[PDB]
Amino acid sequence: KQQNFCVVELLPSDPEYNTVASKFNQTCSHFRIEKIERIQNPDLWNSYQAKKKTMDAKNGQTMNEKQLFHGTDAGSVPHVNRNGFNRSYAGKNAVAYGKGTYFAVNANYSANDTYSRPDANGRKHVYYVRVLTGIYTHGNHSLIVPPLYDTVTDNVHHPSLFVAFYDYQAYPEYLITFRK
Ligand SMILES: Cc1cccc2c(=O)[nH]c(CS[C@H]3CC[C@H](O)CC3)nc12
Repeated sequence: KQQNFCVVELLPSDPEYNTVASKFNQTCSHFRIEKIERIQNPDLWNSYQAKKKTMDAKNGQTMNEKQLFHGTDAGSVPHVNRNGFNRSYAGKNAVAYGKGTYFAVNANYSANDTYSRPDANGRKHVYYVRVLTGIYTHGNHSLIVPPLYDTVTDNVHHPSLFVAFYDYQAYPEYLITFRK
């Protein structure tokens, strides 16, 4: 009924393409990028920005937003484009640092075939996501919510991973379609 969306392909000549490709290529330059798409979900965006506003108000100097990677299967792409990373989708993720959605600092982490499952045509899907990491601590497998902390990480001093527990904590801004 809501969180309708549009999928807008970036021209390789679009500055936004150059920018996403760069971050991706820090760790995944051995992959070939077929396409980069912007997900335009105004309802999902506005919800994310409301959440951001409240967090920015409470965490003081903290830079609350990171751009992180999320590998998924072709079949979850329409679900994530509409709903973002909601509670039912969290159920589908691993549970190492809690029951939420997992995002990687580095693309190579997400580019694994366990996360970005190659589809029937060998294409893999990694979103480049705005995540409200805010104030985070070390996570563990029992958590259904953060212990509140905004997110949890594998390593507070040197994060590789973040887990978000709340709806509207992440915006799936870009979808990278690639192959081996
Ligand atoms: C646990 C974890 C650690 C690090 C990175 C990721 C990441 O990048 N992606 C994912 C979702 S994996 C996806 C879930 C839906 C299913 O149907 C297809 C597989 N998890 C991650």
